[PDB]
Amino acid sequence: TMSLGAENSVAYSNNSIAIPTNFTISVTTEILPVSMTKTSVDCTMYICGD
Amino acid sequence: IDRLITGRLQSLQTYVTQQLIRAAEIRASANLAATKMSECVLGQSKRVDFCGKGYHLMSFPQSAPHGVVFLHVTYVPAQEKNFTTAPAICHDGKAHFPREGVFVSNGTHWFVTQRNFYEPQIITTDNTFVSGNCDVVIGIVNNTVYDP
Amino acid sequence: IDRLITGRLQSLQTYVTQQLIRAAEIRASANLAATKMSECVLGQSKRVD
Amino acid sequence: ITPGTNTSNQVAVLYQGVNCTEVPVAIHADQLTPTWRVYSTGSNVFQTR
Amino acid sequence: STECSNLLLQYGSFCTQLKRALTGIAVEQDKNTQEVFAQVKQIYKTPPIKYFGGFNFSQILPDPSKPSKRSFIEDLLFNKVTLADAGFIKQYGDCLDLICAQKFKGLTVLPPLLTDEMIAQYTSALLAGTITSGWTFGAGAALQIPFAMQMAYRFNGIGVTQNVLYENQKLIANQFNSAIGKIQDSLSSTAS
Amino acid sequence: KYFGGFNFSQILPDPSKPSKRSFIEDLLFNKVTLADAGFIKQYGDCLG
Amino acid sequence: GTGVLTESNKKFLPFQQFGRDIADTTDAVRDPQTLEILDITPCSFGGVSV
Ligand SMILES: *[C@@H]1O[C@H](CO)[C@@H](O[C@@H]2O[C@H](CO)[C@@H](O[C@@H]3O[C@H](CO)[C@@H](O)[C@H](O)[C@@H]3O)[C@H](O)[C@H]2NC(C)=O)[C@H](O)[C@H]1NC(C)=O
Ligand SMILES: *[C@@H]1O[C@H](CO)[C@@H](O[C@@H]2O[C@H](CO)[C@@H](O[C@@H]3O[C@H](CO)[C@@H](O)[C@H](O)[C@@H]3O)[C@H](O)[C@H]2NC(C)=O)[C@H](O)[C@H]1NC(C)=O
Ligand SMILES: *[C@@H]1O[C@H](CO)[C@@H](O[C@@H]2O[C@H](CO)[C@@H](O[C@@H]3O[C@H](CO)[C@@H](O)[C@H](O)[C@@H]3O)[C@H](O)[C@H]2NC(C)=O)[C@H](O)[C@H]1NC(C)=O
Ligand SMILES: *[C@@H]1O[C@H](CO)[C@@H](O[C@@H]2O[C@H](CO)[C@@H](O[C@@H]3O[C@H](CO)[C@@H](O)[C@H](O)[C@@H]3O)[C@H](O)[C@H]2NC(C)=O)[C@H](O)[C@H]1NC(C)=O
Ligand SMILES: *[C@@H]1O[C@H](CO)[C@@H](O[C@@H]2O[C@H](CO)[C@@H](O)[C@H](O)[C@H]2NC(C)=O)[C@H](O)[C@H]1NC(C)=O
Ligand SMILES: *[C@@H]1O[C@H](CO)[C@@H](O[C@@H]2O[C@H](CO)[C@@H](O)[C@H](O)[C@H]2NC(C)=O)[C@H](O)[C@H]1NC(C)=O
Ligand SMILES: *[C@@H]1O[C@H](CO)[C@@H](O)[C@H](O)[C@H]1NC(C)=O
Ligand SMILES: *[C@@H]1O[C@H](CO)[C@@H](O)[C@H](O)[C@H]1NC(C)=O
Ligand SMILES: *[C@@H]1O[C@H](CO)[C@@H](O)[C@H](O)[C@H]1NC(C)=O
Ligand SMILES: *[C@@H]1O[C@H](CO)[C@@H](O)[C@H](O)[C@H]1NC(C)=O
Repeated sequence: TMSLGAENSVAYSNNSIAIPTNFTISVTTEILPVSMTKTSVDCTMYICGD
Repeated sequence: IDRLITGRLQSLQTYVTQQLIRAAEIRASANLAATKMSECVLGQSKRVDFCGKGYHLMSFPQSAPHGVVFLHVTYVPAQEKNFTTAPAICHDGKAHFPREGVFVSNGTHWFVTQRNFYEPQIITTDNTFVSGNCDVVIGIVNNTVYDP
Repeated sequence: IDRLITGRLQSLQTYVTQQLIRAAEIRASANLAATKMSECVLGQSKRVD
Repeated sequence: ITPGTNTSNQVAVLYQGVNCTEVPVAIHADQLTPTWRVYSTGSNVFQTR
Repeated sequence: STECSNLLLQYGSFCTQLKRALTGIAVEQDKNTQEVFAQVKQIYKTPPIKYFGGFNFSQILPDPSKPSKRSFIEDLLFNKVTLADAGFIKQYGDCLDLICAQKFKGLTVLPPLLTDEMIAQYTSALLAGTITSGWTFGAGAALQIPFAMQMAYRFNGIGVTQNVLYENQKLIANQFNSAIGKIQDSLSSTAS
Repeated sequence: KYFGGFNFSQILPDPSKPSKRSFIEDLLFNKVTLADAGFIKQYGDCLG
Repeated sequence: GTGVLTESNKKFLPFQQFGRDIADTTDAVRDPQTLEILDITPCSFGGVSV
């Protein structure tokens, strides 16, 4: 059975906050298609070759 | 030959329809790519989890065959710490609220710091603005406010 | 029987084309839903309406 | 179900939408792909949704 | 009709691309849910105490008093839509009347990869993240914060000073609870 | 090529290479070219 | 048929007489006269644009 993710519990309270003391600069790639192959078809040859 | 011609014509029509469907899909993808290019490379986008994951800073495009590649530079906070906090500070019967930060205490003394980085500072009248008294806000904690 | 096979095959092809069009529409709707989830649930959006 | 021919050749067979016990598919000889037996008396059979 | 299949074999590989298109559509449908819902790397759990600055979230957080871990709103939505569905059974046990006829013509339905329970778990994790952490969990590790502080900072985001919420918290919580109840009543109404 | 101590040599084009493509762009091209059916360079001379 | 006939590098086996391609096109033929393995390629075509 699939594992959705690691179980996590947040230490929520009336007076409790978590302020980060450091940071990480993260670079992530992202690939997006823009255009595909441009094609043309010749009916006079595809349907009836010679 | 009528039978073969009809079959091949139907096959060509099916191929053209599939090509049109893929053209619509690629058009949508290219529109999304152009929007991301404009909103991440040419500027900073406040849309969370749009230009990469985290707090977006800048994006560098890279050309790819039949597509584009974005290098999203993001600011990811790390190394957090527990901090007792209060919504307001009472000094002389009037409530005080942070200007642009939070109220935190290391267990002994209270401090004000920005929300995205632990940079504690002394509570000062220029770091807070007064609004109302100390009997309408829930969780207000009494503490001195330094006047310079 | 070839006439019947051609008719049935054309009907199946039309059904597949309709399914592809509906799948494209549903994919666009799902992309919009994912964007809305990301921009409104995971954060606060300044976009109007 | 295959892990890729580059890794291993053993495969797992999924029968879509049939109850294992209610449909004793392990008939002797006269089925499509008759060379297939996969009786699997030793290897367990898992019934999924 | 074996001979009909034999003569159809002369039609070339036409069922190949139809099957490929249907499989691609099914994979696309699975990926749609995988992308819209599975946006969190951790399954956050709400604390046992359900007090968040006086706000009431009992109608949207799941409860363990049901076999399916879904909230009241999710149950209302499921009951509203359950008039027409796949059929809830695909194991051929009860099929010897609408799905059976389609199945007898080779028109089957592939079950989704993500069950309703896992989608409900994703929604519950998103609720826990947005309640106990605000927007911080969406950009890294979840950072706890009182719900009143989160709402005050959201007010600051919309251009309203924080003291407004810290002075009208009771009224805002009452308004939010009334709005949630109104949404529940509207969904429970016959007008779907 | 000094930008506040940052390093952009992997994404800026290199004039030494005849094709003005960066290192990452070259990597992307080499990864995609494993399957490229768009042989526009072919013409009627393809009779071998 | 119509096409350009050229010398072929195909190593026809003695029983093999007709060559073919991916899609049912006899791109290689054997001469009924003095033996000669021959390739068949349709002569130059293309699109015309203004
Ligand atoms: C915030 O995070 C950064 C990055 O994790 C911390 O910088 C890191 O600091 C450690 C120790 O100061 C560096 O470790 C070093 O390892 C080499 C390995 O040979 C060793 O020779 C050094 O003596 C040192 O132990 C680590 O390289 C460095 N990381 C980077 C990217 O520079 C920083 O200290 C953190 N700041 C706070 C306040 O937590
Ligand atoms: C919470 O934070 C406050 C403020 O940073 C801590 O108070 C600080 O405690 C240190 C203890 O060494 C004090 O340093 C001492 O300063 C005197 C001069 O006043 C110097 O002569 C000593 O040699 C020593 O360096 C520091 O002054 C003091 N700061 C303030 C503003 O009171 C407190 O200890 C922290 N509590 C916890 C539990 O972390
Ligand atoms: C958050 O909102 C929920 C729903 O509005 C509140 O639960 C509701 O509590 C009231 C009583 O305080 C229930 O009314 C009574 O319920 C009993 C048992 O069902 C019924 O026999 C009575 O005739 C009367 O209707 C109401 O049913 C109940 N609703 C649900 C859905 O459980 C909850 O108390 C609120 N929590 C806070 C902290 O405000
Ligand atoms: C910015 O990043 C580039 C990454 O290409 C750095 O250039 C590369 O730096 C490495 C490490 O110094 C070089 O590797 C070394 O090269 C020398 C000379 O060939 C060799 O003797 C060593 O054994 C080692 O392999 C590498 O050659 C160099 N160039 C490339 C194309 O990788 C660059 O130093 C970074 N900083 C700046 C300011 O550009
Ligand atoms: C956070 O504060 C709330 C304030 O309402 C607490 O909720 C009350 O806690 C008291 C403690 O004895 C109970 O008697 C009440 O029944 C609770 N509810 C209400 C409406 O007053 C809550 O317990 C606090 N949580 C923590 C972790 O301190
Ligand atoms: C924080 O401290 C102030 C004063 O230091 C407290 O103010 C008290 O308010 C009550 C309300 O009637 C008065 O009876 C007391 O006399 C006040 N204290 C003093 C020293 O005069 C305030 O209550 C404190 N906050 C909390 C949450 O206890
Ligand atoms: C804060 O304290 C609580 C309880 O002591 C703990 O569960 C939680 O993990 C702590 N948070 C951090 C960031 O250490
Ligand atoms: C097979 O997998 C190995 C890694 O286990 C890899 O090194 C190898 O290139 C793969 N071969 C093929 C043909 O994919
Ligand atoms: C398969 O059949 C057995 C026996 O009839 C039954 O107990 C079991 O529930 C069935 N499984 C299904 C319908 O998924
Ligand atoms: C006749 O055809 C045979 C076929 O093997 C060939 O060997 C021979 O040289 C041909 N002779 C003439 C005169 O064409």
